[PDB]
Amino acid sequence: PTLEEFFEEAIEQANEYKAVNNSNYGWRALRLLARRSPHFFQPTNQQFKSLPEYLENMV
Amino acid sequence: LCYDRVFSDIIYTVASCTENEASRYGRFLCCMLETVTRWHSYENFRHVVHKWHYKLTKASVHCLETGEYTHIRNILIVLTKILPVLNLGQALERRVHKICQEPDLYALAMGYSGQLKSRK
Repeated sequence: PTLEEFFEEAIEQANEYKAVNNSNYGWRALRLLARRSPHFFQPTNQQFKSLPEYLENMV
Repeated sequence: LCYDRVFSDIIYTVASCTENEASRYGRFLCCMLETVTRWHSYENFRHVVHKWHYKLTKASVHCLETGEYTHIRNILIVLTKILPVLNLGQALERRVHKICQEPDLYALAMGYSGQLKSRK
């Protein structure tokens, strides 16, 4: 979906019953952030406590 | 810089593997890790490899003590693949806690704990 057809909601939704709380989507977002989003392999190194926190900032 | 970036960002790359791509990713990781530990031994290099090991075990405990089924499974098979003091003790304690807290993940955790006890 190339980073915009996939999420389509995270930008429009930004945490009880949101979309960044589901692993079955968070896993695929991490599988999609691998092929694209050059800021993925970027040396952030800020120790984000939870994957939803890291994932929302990368959208 | 390449070795730095490979040893730092280990977390999400490990989390995003389909249960055997974690094996194929741990293979290359252990290969370059044994390369580093081979031509490692030299004081500054000792400090930088200490920092690498520290960041690696920190990411490991961070991914183990939380980060449900996919993360723990991938990091378990990876830690098994890269198996060949305080950091080791902390990792072993966290792995034992995760194992006792528990199916197949428990078997993998017990196998990894046994391998660590043998390689103690």
